[PDB]
Amino acid sequence: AMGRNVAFSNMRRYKCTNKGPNLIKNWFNQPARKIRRRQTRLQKAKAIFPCPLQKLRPSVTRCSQKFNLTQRIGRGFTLRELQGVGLSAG
Amino acid sequence: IHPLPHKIIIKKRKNKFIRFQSERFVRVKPSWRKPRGIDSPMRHQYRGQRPMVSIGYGSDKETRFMLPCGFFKHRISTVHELKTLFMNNKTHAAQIAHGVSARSRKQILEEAKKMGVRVLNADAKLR
Amino acid sequence: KNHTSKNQNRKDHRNGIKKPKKSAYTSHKGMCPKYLRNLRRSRANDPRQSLR
Amino acid sequence: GIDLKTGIKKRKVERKEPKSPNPYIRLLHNAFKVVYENTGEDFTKVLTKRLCLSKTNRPVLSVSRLAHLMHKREDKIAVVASTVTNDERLVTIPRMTICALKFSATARSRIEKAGGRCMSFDELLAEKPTGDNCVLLQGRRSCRAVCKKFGSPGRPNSHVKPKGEHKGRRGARGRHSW
Amino acid sequence: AGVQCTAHSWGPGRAVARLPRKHGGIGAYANFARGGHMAHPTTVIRRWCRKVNLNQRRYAVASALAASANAALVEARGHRIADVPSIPLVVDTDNVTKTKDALAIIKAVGVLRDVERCKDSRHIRAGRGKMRNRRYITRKGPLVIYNTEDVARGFRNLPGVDLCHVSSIRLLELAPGSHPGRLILWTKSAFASLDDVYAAKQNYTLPRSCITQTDIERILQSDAVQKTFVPKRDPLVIERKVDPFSSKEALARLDPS
Amino acid sequence: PTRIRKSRKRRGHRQMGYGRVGGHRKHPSGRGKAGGLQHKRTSFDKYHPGYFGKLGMRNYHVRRNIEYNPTINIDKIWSLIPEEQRDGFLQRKSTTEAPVVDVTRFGFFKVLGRGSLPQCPIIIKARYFSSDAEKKLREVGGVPLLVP
RNA sequence: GCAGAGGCCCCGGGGGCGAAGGCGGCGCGCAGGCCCCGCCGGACCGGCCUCUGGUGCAGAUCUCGGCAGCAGUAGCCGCUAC
RNA sequence: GCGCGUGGGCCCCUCCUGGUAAGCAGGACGGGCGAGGCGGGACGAUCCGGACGCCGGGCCAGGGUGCGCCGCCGGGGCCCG
RNA sequence: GGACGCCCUGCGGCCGCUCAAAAGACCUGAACCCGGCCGGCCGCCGGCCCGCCGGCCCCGUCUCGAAACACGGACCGAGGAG
Repeated sequence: AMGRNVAFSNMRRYKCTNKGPNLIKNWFNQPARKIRRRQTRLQKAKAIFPCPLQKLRPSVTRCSQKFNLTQRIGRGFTLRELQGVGLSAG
Repeated sequence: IHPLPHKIIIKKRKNKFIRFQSERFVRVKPSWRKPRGIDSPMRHQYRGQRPMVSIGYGSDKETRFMLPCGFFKHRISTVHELKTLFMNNKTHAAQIAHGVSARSRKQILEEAKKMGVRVLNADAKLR
Repeated sequence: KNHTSKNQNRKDHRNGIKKPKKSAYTSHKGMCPKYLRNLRRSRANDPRQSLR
Repeated sequence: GIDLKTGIKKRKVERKEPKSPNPYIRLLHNAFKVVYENTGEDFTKVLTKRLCLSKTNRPVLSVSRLAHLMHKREDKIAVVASTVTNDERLVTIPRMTICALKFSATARSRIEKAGGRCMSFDELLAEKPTGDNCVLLQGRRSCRAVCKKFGSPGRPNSHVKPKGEHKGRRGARGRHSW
Repeated sequence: AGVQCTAHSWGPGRAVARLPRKHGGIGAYANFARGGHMAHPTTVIRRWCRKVNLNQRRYAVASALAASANAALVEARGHRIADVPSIPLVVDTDNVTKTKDALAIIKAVGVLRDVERCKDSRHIRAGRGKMRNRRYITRKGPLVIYNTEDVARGFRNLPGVDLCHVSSIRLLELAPGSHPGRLILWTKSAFASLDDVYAAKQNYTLPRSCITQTDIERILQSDAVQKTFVPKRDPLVIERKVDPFSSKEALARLDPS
Repeated sequence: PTRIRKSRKRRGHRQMGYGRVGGHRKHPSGRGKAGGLQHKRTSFDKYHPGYFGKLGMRNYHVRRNIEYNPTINIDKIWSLIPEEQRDGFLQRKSTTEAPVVDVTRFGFFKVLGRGSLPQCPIIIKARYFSSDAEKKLREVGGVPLLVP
């Protein structure tokens, strides 16, 4: 506590507290953000009713030795994968 | 209206404990505050200094909190509270709150008379 | 005052004058290595032995 | 004035009551104290103080430690004043009767499958209040990470690890590096 | 606030305190100065929210539900339940859309006195709370829990009556004032689905039941503990000191001859 | 809560627990961990061995995933086997259809031998094995196999 | 003890049959303080449990506002005068 | 285990050292004041007694007992405080 | 938002008027401070019928040590610092 056996802090000293760029984010907007993002999704869903909101994305092995076995969604299907299903990019 | 016999009530100090130097200055109120000066004659309790508050002055447990009549005090605001709080005690007496209006204090007095409960402020708001 | 030893012996004897604790007398610190190896070799046989 | 400052050495603080807000722990402590007052069985004198202990003072006891501790005495009822926990390392748990303040769900299933009975302090009070055929067992108090760092690191005979990362030569690489 | 004005200390030699002063010489920029900043200004960076583990939150709502089923806790909480025929109260109430229909159901299951305790209790509160959009205070009455029934419209304007769905049982409603013991009017559907909502917690097992004070007392009076109990040695007699030589009866106890 | 704090019990005491001879003063010993080799040298020596200096080779960029080495002791290999399967496997012993554990699928790259293994022969697959791991597994009748 | 929040105050807490505040007098408490009565006042106010804090002043050449004794005191003494 | 204050001390005894000495500057066993009320030494942070809840009765330390001022007389010796 | 009468050279006063109340340039109206009238001669603590006896240096503060010929403080109210 007061010295004695303590672990030294890795806390960086506060910057621009008195003046300058606002370096304090506040999350009072977090409950309202969920509603706003939901409203945007609901309006987009209505705009293209039969079309699903998310595009089909490929299964990708997660990168690195640590996550090698596991799979995740990636950006898009390769042209070779879309040559096997017989499709074209467009 | 008459309580249990009880014993002699000894008050260790009849007068109130007053703050040091309350007399000299109006700004210093008489409410007791503990002296905490480096050179305070009252902290040192020198000869002739005013008496200091201590637990030794505490009243006997049997006669503590007891009114001069010999009944302890219960504060009543409504007829339900008299009926519930004064549930056959011969130790405690009732005392209507300052807020209770004259109209209500007649119906609080009447129930008390039926229950034989002493009311210390019986003659209050009486006109 | 450059130096005072007054009160020092009152402070020492207030809750002090404490014994050096047991396991300090029977410590093997500073004992001859050859004796300590002999002790371990002797202990590791029959009733004293604590291995499986 | 009376000299009470000579052969008299102050007073000690021993927790005489459990600081636990839990109503259950208070209910057992008062019960075990009532038994202790009427019959001064030393098993109950310890149990009364083992219920007043802190979480740190009351360490966890696994079903692996309990198997080793009760190896020669299967019939005796283990009495633990803390949480009994499972040890996935021990493939086969022996049948044992254990009474604790809490059993982990994984531990509770294993003891019941073995055929052992997981008792509770209320059950122990009902069957054996004095503590007959019962062993008061305790976990290892100095197993906490906090206990390992207690002491002054950097003193020659301390033999304790420093609290922070430090990562420097002075004072670490032997007595000479100081 | 309090740092908008321009104030610098006059300094020594002016026979004034050293606190920062405006061009007029008016004290400024200090906690003790009128028109001055707070010594430690209130700040929005305070952590308003605290955190609870899901298990602990689930434990509290499970325990509050258990307190509702204890008749003593509900009466102690101040609900009027003498008329109510069983605790917990489960009513097969169909979709009630009219307040008058809801009042009739509540009169017939005995909850009417609680609804009237809360209707007659509406008062203007004390303090500046009035000015802060909190003018009226009423008592809390029965909590309707419902599943697959439109009972909300019927009981919403009843005074002190609060409604909740069985999927989102709220603790603040279950324990008003941190005191557990809410009179809960369950609909038949809601009570039936309570054991299904508890299954829906993916990996939660309800805390295991424990003894009560009454159970502990019964064990302390049980034959097994009484058999273990051993009688204590008789105490010592203190007897206040008297002069032995004062009377022959006093002297006799120490010296019989 | 502010109401339960000791500071609110120091009202009327003046210094507020900081001392009449030396009161609370702005940063008396300096800001932060300064004076470590000079006036606070005693504290750094008594509680911080190895704070000052450079110790070993410096890697400008550490590949965290490359240096990720998760490990499993031989004692916990059987716990990966689900309880329903575990009891049957143990009872039947069996070398024709021995249980096969791939610790890499469970997230561990190296096997170690801290405890003991049950007698049932078990095939364990890992990217590396300790010397004890191999010895204890082989003695039980299990095979230490490498995994692609 | 203070100020707010969530409850309670058995027919739903105390109030123009007089709230808070102010003033004088009791009583109770070792004391912080509380309570009652009278008088002024004129619309709000609590006890208990849980919660929260910009929560208690005799001092800081303390800030701001009033204002005393000095004190009917010092003074109302240039440029000729009515 | 965690921490706070403190790290200007001073004074009486006892042996001390330097200095012409000093209510001087430095040491030291113990105690005191600091942080110990109270009675007394006229006065006096420390000296002599005695160390403190609130009171009533009794005893009595230290210091005294013409009068201020509570409380004294007896005897022996001296006798310009 | 002040009827009427009575007065005043007039100013202004007195009666009362409106109102629930002057609440009269304004709600409550504290302390300091001051004027009338009545009572005393007086600081605090203790004892007693109550003016006598006994005791009592000015606090806060650094300080070895403050009643200090050390420093801050006329008074009172509000604000005022983990």
